[PDB]
Amino acid sequence: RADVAQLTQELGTAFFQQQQLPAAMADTFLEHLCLLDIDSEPVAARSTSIIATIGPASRSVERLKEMIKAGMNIARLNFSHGSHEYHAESIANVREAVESFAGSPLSYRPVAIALDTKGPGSGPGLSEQDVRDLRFGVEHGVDIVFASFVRKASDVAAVRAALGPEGHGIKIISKIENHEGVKRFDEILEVSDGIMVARGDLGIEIPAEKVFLAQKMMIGRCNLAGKPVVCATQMLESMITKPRPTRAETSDVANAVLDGADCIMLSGETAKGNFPVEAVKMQHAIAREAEAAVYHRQLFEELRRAAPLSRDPTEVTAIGAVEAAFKCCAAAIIVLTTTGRSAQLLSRYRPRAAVIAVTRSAQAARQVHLCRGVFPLLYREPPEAIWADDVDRRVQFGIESGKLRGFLRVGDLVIVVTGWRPGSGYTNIMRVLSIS
Amino acid sequence: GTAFFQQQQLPAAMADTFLEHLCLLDIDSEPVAARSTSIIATIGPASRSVERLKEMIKAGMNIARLNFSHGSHEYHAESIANVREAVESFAGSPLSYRPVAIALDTKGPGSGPGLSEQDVRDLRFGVEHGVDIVFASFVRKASDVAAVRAALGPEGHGIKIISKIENHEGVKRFDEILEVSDGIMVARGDLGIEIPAEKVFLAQKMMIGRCNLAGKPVVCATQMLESMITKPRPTRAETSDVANAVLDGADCIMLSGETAKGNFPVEAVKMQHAIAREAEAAVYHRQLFEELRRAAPLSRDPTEVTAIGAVEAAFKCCAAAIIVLTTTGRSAQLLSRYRPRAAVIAVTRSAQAARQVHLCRGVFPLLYREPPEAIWADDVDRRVQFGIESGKLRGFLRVGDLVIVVTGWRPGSGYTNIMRVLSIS
Amino acid sequence: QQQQLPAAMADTFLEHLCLLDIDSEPVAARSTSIIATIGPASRSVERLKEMIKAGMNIARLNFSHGSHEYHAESIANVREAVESFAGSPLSYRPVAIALDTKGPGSGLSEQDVRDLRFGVEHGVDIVFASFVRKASDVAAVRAALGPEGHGIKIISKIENHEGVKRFDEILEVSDGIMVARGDLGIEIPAEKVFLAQKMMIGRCNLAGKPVVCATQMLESMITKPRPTRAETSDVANAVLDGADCIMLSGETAKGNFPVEAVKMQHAIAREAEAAVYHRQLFEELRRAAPLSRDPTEVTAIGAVEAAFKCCAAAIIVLTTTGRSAQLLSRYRPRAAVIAVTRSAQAARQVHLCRGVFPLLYREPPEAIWADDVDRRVQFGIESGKLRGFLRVGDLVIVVTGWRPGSGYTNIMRVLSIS
Amino acid sequence: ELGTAFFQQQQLPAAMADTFLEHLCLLDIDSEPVAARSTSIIATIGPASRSVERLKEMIKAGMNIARLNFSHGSHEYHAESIANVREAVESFAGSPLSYRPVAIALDTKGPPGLSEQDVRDLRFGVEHGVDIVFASFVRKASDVAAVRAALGPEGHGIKIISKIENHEGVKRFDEILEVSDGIMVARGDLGIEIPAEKVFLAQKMMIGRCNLAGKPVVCATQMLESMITKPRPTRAETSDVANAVLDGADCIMLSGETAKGNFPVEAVKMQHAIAREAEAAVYHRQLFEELRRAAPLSRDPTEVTAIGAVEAAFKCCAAAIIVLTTTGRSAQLLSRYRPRAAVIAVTRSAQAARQVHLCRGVFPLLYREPPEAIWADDVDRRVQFGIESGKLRGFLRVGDLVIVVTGWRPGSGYTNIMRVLSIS
Ligand SMILES: O=C1c2ccccc2C(=O)c2cc(S(=O)(=O)N3CCC[C@@H](C(=O)O)C3)c(O)cc21
Ligand SMILES: O=C1c2ccccc2C(=O)c2cc(S(=O)(=O)N3CCC[C@@H](C(=O)O)C3)c(O)cc21
Ligand SMILES: O=C1c2ccccc2C(=O)c2cc(S(=O)(=O)N3CCC[C@@H](C(=O)O)C3)c(O)cc21
Ligand SMILES: O=P(O)(O)OC[C@H]1O[C@](O)(COP(=O)(O)O)[C@@H](O)[C@@H]1O
Ligand SMILES: O=P(O)(O)OC[C@H]1O[C@](O)(COP(=O)(O)O)[C@@H](O)[C@@H]1O
Ligand SMILES: O=P(O)(O)OC[C@H]1O[C@](O)(COP(=O)(O)O)[C@@H](O)[C@@H]1O
Ligand SMILES: O=P(O)(O)OC[C@H]1O[C@](O)(COP(=O)(O)O)[C@@H](O)[C@@H]1O
Ligand SMILES: O=C([O-])C(=O)[O-]
Ligand SMILES: O=C([O-])C(=O)[O-]
Ligand SMILES: O=C([O-])C(=O)[O-]
Ligand SMILES: O=C([O-])C(=O)[O-]
Ligand SMILES: [K+]
Ligand SMILES: [K+]
Ligand SMILES: [K+]
Ligand SMILES: [K+]
Ligand SMILES: [Mg+2]
Ligand SMILES: [Mg+2]
Ligand SMILES: [Mg+2]
Ligand SMILES: [Mg+2]
Repeated sequence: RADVAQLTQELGTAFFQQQQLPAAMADTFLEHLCLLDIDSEPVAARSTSIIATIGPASRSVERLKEMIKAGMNIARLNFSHGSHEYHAESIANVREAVESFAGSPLSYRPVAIALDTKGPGSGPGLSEQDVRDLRFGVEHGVDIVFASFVRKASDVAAVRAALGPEGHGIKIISKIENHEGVKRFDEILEVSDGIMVARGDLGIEIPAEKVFLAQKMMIGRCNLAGKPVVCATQMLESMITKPRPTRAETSDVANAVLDGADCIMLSGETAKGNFPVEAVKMQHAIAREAEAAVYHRQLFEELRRAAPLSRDPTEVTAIGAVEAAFKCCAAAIIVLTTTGRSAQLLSRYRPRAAVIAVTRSAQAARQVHLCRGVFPLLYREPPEAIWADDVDRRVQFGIESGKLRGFLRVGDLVIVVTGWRPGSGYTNIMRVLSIS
Repeated sequence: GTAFFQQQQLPAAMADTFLEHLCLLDIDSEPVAARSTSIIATIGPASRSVERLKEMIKAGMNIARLNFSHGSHEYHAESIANVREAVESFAGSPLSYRPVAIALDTKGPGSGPGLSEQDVRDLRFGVEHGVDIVFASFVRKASDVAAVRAALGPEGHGIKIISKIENHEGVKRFDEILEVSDGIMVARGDLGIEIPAEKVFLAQKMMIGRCNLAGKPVVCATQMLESMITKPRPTRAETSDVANAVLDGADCIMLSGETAKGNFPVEAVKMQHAIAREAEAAVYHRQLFEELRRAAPLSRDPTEVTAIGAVEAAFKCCAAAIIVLTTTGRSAQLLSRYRPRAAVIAVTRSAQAARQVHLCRGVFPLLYREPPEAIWADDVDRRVQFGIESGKLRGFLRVGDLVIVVTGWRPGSGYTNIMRVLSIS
Repeated sequence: QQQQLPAAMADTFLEHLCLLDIDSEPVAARSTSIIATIGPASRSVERLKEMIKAGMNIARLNFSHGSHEYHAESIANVREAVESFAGSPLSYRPVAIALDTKGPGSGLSEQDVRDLRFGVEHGVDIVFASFVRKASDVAAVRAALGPEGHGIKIISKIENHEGVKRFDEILEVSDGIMVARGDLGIEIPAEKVFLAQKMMIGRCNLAGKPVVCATQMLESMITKPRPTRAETSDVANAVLDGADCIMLSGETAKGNFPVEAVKMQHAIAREAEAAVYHRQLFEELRRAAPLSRDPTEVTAIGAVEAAFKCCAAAIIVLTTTGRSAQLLSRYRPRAAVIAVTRSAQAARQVHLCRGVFPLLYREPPEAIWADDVDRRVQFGIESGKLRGFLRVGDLVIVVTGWRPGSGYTNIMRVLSIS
Repeated sequence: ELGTAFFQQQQLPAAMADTFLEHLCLLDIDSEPVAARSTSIIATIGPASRSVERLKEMIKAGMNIARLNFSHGSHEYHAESIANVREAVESFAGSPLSYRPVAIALDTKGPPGLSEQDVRDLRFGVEHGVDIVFASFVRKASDVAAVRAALGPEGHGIKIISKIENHEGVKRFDEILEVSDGIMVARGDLGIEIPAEKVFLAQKMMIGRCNLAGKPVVCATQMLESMITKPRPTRAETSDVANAVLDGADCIMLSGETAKGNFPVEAVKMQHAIAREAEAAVYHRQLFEELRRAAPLSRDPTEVTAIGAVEAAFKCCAAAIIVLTTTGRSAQLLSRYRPRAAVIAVTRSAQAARQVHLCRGVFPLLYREPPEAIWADDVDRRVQFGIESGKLRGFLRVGDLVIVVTGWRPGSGYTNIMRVLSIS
C-alpha cells in the first residue's frame, strides 16, 4: 500500500481498480493470477497488432474499411494462392480503403502490407516462383515479407538478395514451420527482422503436442532479442463458419499475448471465412484484456536482468524512459523516429504506457505495427527553418493527437524521447511533461 | 548421467528467470514422468460400450463424468455398470489396476433460486449408486453447496463436492464457494455465455490460482478439443488451450462432447494425455514451489508439516516418487498442493479414496487388497513394498532411484507424521 | 575485474559475499561523507588543510564543550583552510559546518537557544540536534533558528528509547537522522544498539533522507596510530548498512592521530562502497519507492536506471537547493552524482547525501539560459576529468530542467565524454 | 493458538518481511530474544581465566570452547589449564539443567613445512585428548595435510580448523577449505598481512564460502578488545560481534579479553548477550532460500533428511529438531541450513558432544544409559531423553511440536528419517 498510497489519493481508487492494476501490484506471479478480475476493465489502447490475410472474403474496399475500423494493422497476401494480378488488385483496394481516412491524423490509421511467400517446396532453396513474387513485392512497395519455411540463415540471405537494392528497407519476418527451423532458430533470428510461429505447418512437421513448446520458446527468445514475433494459424478457426469462437480459441489468443507475441494473425478467418470483420473484432477484444493481465513487475525485472549492458544512447534512453513511465503511470511515451528503431527499443521493455511514434516516413509508420505497443503517427508538415522548432512541432503533434484521441488528458504525465541532432541514430533525451 | 538432465525440460527447469526458462524449452527434450493432470471423460453414446470404456481407461481416462442434464436414471445406472465392468476387468492384475472415479454432473437450478427438485432426486440416485464426486452445476453462493451436501444425506458424507462456476455471481462469490467446496470446476461453456467471451481466460486463471493457493482441486472444462468431435486431429488453438490449462495449474482437464458423442473419444483422451505430459515437464517448478511455500500459512498439523518436508526432500534428491499411505486421500492431497515433480504414489485400501484422489494433480492411486497383517508395522511395510512393485512395473521406478516414503505413527486416518528417504533395490 | 564487479554480478547475496575479492581494487570516488569533530587536536589551519586533503567533508563543532569564542575561532580556521584551495575551481572541495547542540539535559534549553542563534549568526549549514525524542523537539529547534536560519538542515540525534520509539514522527519532520550510539548505548542495553542502528538506517534509506552513523567508530585511534579489527569492521558495516555519513568524535577532537583517523575512514568506506550488492539494493529501493507524479522524482529514477544500463561514470545534475541530487542519491547509483550548483550553502549541505560530489560554479553567467546550462554541464565534465571521475569515451547521464529556478528538473540526457 | 505476544518476540515481525530492506526497517529493540544462544563462544584460557572457580563462572556465562594458545605458556602450564577446565566442567555433572560439555581447542604457534614445535604441540594435543586444533598460518592444502599427519595414529578424529592469517591463505582459500574441517578468520595477523581496510572483505567472503560448504567458521580477534581494561565495550565492539553473527559465523572468539584481561567473565557475558540479539535478527527467509538454491542436489539421505527437517521446523515454528548422532555429522547437516529451531543433538560420544559446539545452533546432550537390547527401544529412549532435557532446560513445553531426525538402522551414516512429534 505505501508504494501506491499518494498516487491512489491523487488518481483515485477507481483508476487503480481498472486495467488489472491490483493484479499488477502483486508481489508474486501466483498472487497476480489470484488478483485477476473480470470486472477490471481495460483502459489502454490495444497494443498487439492484428494481421489479417486478404482474400475473397475481405477483398472489397467497403469490407477493408470495416476491417481497418475493427482493428486490422497489417494486411497479409498469401502468395501460395491467387496470382500477381489478383494480389495487386487486393493491394490497391487496401491502399484505397486506408487512404479514405487520410483527412486528418486525428482519425488517420496506417496499415502495413505484407507478402507471404509460397516457399521452397521439395527444393532446398529460393524457388523461382519466390524470386518472381519477391520482385513483385518490391515493385508494389510492400512493407514486410513473411518468408515461408525458413530453415537456416542462408535462406533469409537468399530472400534479402531477391529483394535487390530497391527492397533494402523491407522487413523480413522468417516463418518457422519445421524441426530444422526450430533447431537453427538462433542463427535465423540473428539475420531476420523478426519471426512468425507458423503453427499450421509446424503442427504437421513436429508432433502437435509440442507446438506450444516451440511457440513459447520462440516468443521468449524474440522478446529477449527485442525483435518482433507473430503468433499465427487457427487462432479463431471455428469463426471461418461460426459468428462466435470456441473457449479454446479465445484462450489461445489471450495466451499468445501473455506469452509475449507482438502480433497475432488471422488466416482463413479473414481470407475465406464468413465473419472476417467479427474475427478482427474478437482478436481486438481479447488482446486488450490479455495486455492488461500481463505481469509487468516480473516481465520488466526479467527483461532488465537479461538484457546486456549497453553503450548505445538510444538503448540507454529507452530503458530510462520506460522506467520513468512506470514510476508515474505515464499515459504515453512520445518518441520521434525516422526508421522506427527508437520506438522498437522502447517496445522491447514492454511499457504499459502507449508508445506514440511520430515519423515522416510512411513506410516506418506502417512497419512499426510489428512492435507491440507502438502507435504510429505520420507527420506530413514540411520542416521548420529552426530544427529545434521542427522537433517541438512533432512532439506537439503527438500531444494534440493523444489529447483528442483518448490517450491523453489534462493532468497526465507523458515521457518524450528525442535526439540531440537530425538524422537516424541520435536519440539520447528523455523529458517528463505534464499535459495542459 | 547427462542424458537424464537433457530430458523432461530439466535445462529449462534450472533457469534463474521465467523468461530464460521459456527460452530453454526444447521440443527434443522428451517427457519421462508419468502424466499427472487427470483426464475427465464425459460418458455418452460414443463411450458407453464396455469394450470402448476399456480402451479409454488404457488411453488415460481417470474420471468418468455422468451428465445428468441428459438421460434418465436407468441410462445413468447402465453407464455406471458399464464403467465398473470395464474398470474391474483389469482387477486380476493388482500391480497395474487403475481406479476410475465416477462423477455425477447435476442438471442445475434452471430459473430457480437454488436446489432443484430434480437435483434432489439425482443426488439421492448418486448416493444410492455410490458415486465418488458431484460436479454441482451453477453454484452461485456458499448456501448452494450446503444444499447439495444436505441432499446427499448422512450416507453421502464422503462424496466430494466440486462446485461449477458458470456465471458472474459464482466468480464474484468465488472465495465463499471455495471455502465450503472440496474443489472447483471452471465450466467455460456457460461462463463464456454469462460473461463476455474475451474475459473467460481471466476467470479461469484467477480460479486456478486461488485453488492452487488453497490446496484444493480445480478442473478446466469445455471445448478443449472441440473440433475432435468430428475431426481426427485438433486445431492449434485446442492443443494450446490444453497445454495452457496445465501450465495455469489445473489439477484436471475435461472432455465433454469429444467423448460423450463424438467420433474420436479414445483419440481425444490420447491427445489430452500427450499434451498434459509435455506441459507438466514445461512447468517452472523453481518459481512455483517457492511461491506455494511462501504463500502457504504456518501449520501445527503434522500431516501438513510432514508433506512440505517430504516435497522439499523430494526436490533435493530428484526423487522418482513420494510413496504415501492414505485412508481418506488427505495425506496425498497435502503432498500434491506443493506441486512436487516426483509422482505421489498413494497406497490405500479404500476403493473410494483411490478413485477420488484422481482430483489431485500428480497423485497415482494404488488400491491395496490384501487383508491386514497382525503386526501393524509389517502391514505398513507390505503396502510400501506394493507401492514400489507397482511403481517398478508401471515405469515410475527403477533400482537405484531415491524415493520419499510418507507414513504415520498409528492406524487410522489423521496420523501421518513420518518422512523417510529410501533407495530402491 | 576492479570495484568488486564479479561480486556485483552475483545472482544471490550469498554468492555476492563468496565473490568478494581483496585484490579487486576500488576505482570509484569515496561516496560516504566523513564528519570530523573539530577540537584542540584539529583546530589549526595547517592541520585542517591536511584533514580536508585526507577526506573531511563536514566539520562538527560540539557545543557540549568549549565556548562561543572558541567555536567561532575553529569555524574561522575551517573557512580559512577551505578557501586556501579556491584558486583552483575545478578541484575546490566545499566543507560543511555543523553545530552539535548540548541538549535538553534534565524541552529546548536556554543554552541551546543561544547556541542555535550563534549558528545562524555564523552561517552554519547543519544542526545536529541532541536528544530528539519527539516531533515537537524538532519544531522547537526550527523556531530557535528563526527566519534567517530557514535553510539550515536539521539532523535529529536519536540517543534514547523514546527517540527510537517515536522515530517515524521525528524522521517525518527532520532533514535527516544521526544514530548517536554513545548515549544510545547507555540509554538502552548496549547489545541492542546494532538493532536501532540498522532499523534507523533502513528507514532513512526508504525515506530518501540522510543518516549518520556516529561514535566510537575508530575509538582506539585517540591514542593508537592503527585501529582495532572491530573498529575497521564497524566502519565498513555502517557503510554496508546504508549510512550516508560516518563520524569521528574524540578521534579528531582530542586524539593524537586526527588526520590518520580521517584517512582510515576514507580507506574503509571506499572498500565497503564497492562491496555494496547494488543488484538487490537498487531493486529493493526501486520497488519500495512510491509511485510519483513529481517530474524530479520521475527523472531521478530514469537517470539512475540509465546509469546502471551503460555503467555511466557519473550523473551530472544541476541543482539550486540540492534536491535533484538528493533524489538521485536515494537510489544509490554506482555512478558518482556530480552536483553543479551556484549556491555555496547547497554545495556544503549536499555532503549529507551519499554519492553526491558538489561542484561550486563560479564562472561568468551566459546571456542565453540554454548556453548557461550547457556551460555548467561542461564545467561538471572538466572538473570530473581533472578529479579522475571521467575519461574520454565514458558515458555520463546529465540531469537538467526545462526552465530556470528550483523544482523544474524533468530532463535526462545520455552524453559521450569528449 | 500461539498468541500475538509470541509473534512480537524474537524479531518475528522482521522475519516475515518480503525484502531485506523491510526486514531491517522492522527490527525492534523491544522484541526480546526467546531462543537459546546458538553461536558458540570460544574463550582463550590464560592467567586471568585459569582457576577452577573462574572457569566455573565462565562456563555459567556461556563459554563453549576453551582455547589454549601454544604461542605462549608451556606444555606443563597448558596441561594444568586443561585439567582445570575439565574439573570445572565436571563440577556440574550432578545437575542435568547445569551440565554442559566444553570443547578443548589447541591453537598452534605456527610455521618450509610444519615447525618442530608444532609437531610436539600437536602430539601433546593428541596425548591430552584435545577436540580441536586451530592451525596457525595455513597458506595451502599441504599445510593442512601436514597438520593431519602430525595428529599421529590416535588423533584422526580431532577437528582441524585452518586459521587464515595472510594473503596466500585468502587466495588459496578454496583448496584450504576443501581439506579442512573449518576455518578461523584470524583478523589480528590478517590485518597486518593485508591492508587493514580489506579485512572485512576477507571475513565476509570466508564466512559466506564456509556457510555454502556447510563447514564451521570462527570470527576471531579484537571483538571486545577494550574489555581487556574496561568493564564495558565500545559501540564498534558490540557492532562487530553482532555483525560477525549476521555475516554467518558459527563461533565467535575472545583472546586477550579472557586470557589476560581484567573482565574475562564480563567479556563472555557480553558476547552471549549480543549473539542472542543478532541471531533473532537473522533474515531466515532469504538465508534459507539462498542456502537451498546454492546447495547442489544430493543423493545422500542425511543431507536430504536434513533439508526436509529444517523446512518442516520452519513450517510449524518447531521448538527444536532432536537428532541422534554418533559423529555429529547429522547435526552439522541440519545446522548448515540455519534453522531457527535449536538442534538438540543426542549422542553417546563425549568427543562428538564437545566438537558439535563448532556448528551454530547445535546443543549437545551426552547420553550414557546402557544400550537397550531392542534397537527401536534404545532409539525411543534417546528421543525421550532429548525431549525431557529440552523441557528441563526451557526449550520445550507440552503441546509444542518438535522434529525428530533418526536413521533406519544403527551405526553412523544412515540418517534418513524425519518425524513430526507433539510433546506430551
Ligand atoms: O490468397 C488467397 C486466395 C486468392 C485467390 C482465390 C482464393 C484465395 C483463398 O481462398 C485463400 C485462402 C487462404 S486460407 O483460407 O488461409 N487457406 C485455405 C486452405 C489452404 C491454406 C494454406 O495455405 O495451407 C490457406 C489464404 O491464406 C489465402 C487465400
Ligand atoms: O569541542 C571540544 C573542545 C572544546 C574546547 C576544549 C576542549 C574540547 C575537547 O576536548 C572536545 C572533546 C570532544 S570528545 O573527545 O569527542 N569527547 C570528550 C569526552 C566527552 C565526550 C562527550 O561529549 O560525551 C566528548 C568533543 O566532542 C568536543 C570537544
Ligand atoms: O596462554 C597464554 C598465557 C600463558 C602463560 C602466561 C601468560 C599467557 C598470556 O598472557 C596469554 C595472552 C594471550 S593474548 O592476550 O591473546 N595475547 C596478547 C599478547 C600476545 C598476543 C599474540 O599472541 O599475538 C595475544 C594469549 O593468546 C594466550 C596467553
Ligand atoms: O529512431 P531513429 O530511426 O534513430 O530516429 C530518431 C531520430 O529522430 C530525431 O529525434 C529527429 O530527427 P529528424 O529531425 O531527422 O526527423 C533525431 O534526433 C533522432 O536521431
Ligand atoms: O491420509 P489419511 O487419511 O490421514 O491417512 C493416513 C493414515 O494412513 C496410515 O499411514 C496407515 O494407517 P492404516 O494402517 O489404518 O491404513 C496411518 O498411520 C495414517 O494416519
Ligand atoms: O535541485 P533543484 O533545487 O530543484 O534545482 C534544479 C534546477 O536547476 C536547473 O537545472 C537550472 O536552474 P538555474 O538555471 O536557475 O540554476 C533548473 O532547470 C532546475 O529546476
Ligand atoms: O550423524 P551420524 O554420525 O551419522 O549418526 C547418525 C546415526 O544415528 C542413528 O540415528 C542412531 O544410531 P545408533 O543407534 O547406532 O546410535 C542412526 O540410525 C544414524 O545413522
Ligand atoms: O504457413 C503458415 O502460415 C502456417 O503453416 O501456419
Ligand atoms: O457445464 C459445463 O461443463 C459448462 O458450462 O462448461
Ligand atoms: O552525542 C553523540 O554523538 C552520542 O551520544 O553518541
Ligand atoms: O592468531 C590469531 O588468532 C590472529 O592472528 O588473529
Ligand atoms: K504461404
Ligand atoms: K450438467
Ligand atoms: K553535543
Ligand atoms: K597461536
Ligand atoms: Mg505454412
Ligand atoms: Mg454448464
Ligand atoms: Mg550524545
Ligand atoms: Mg595470528
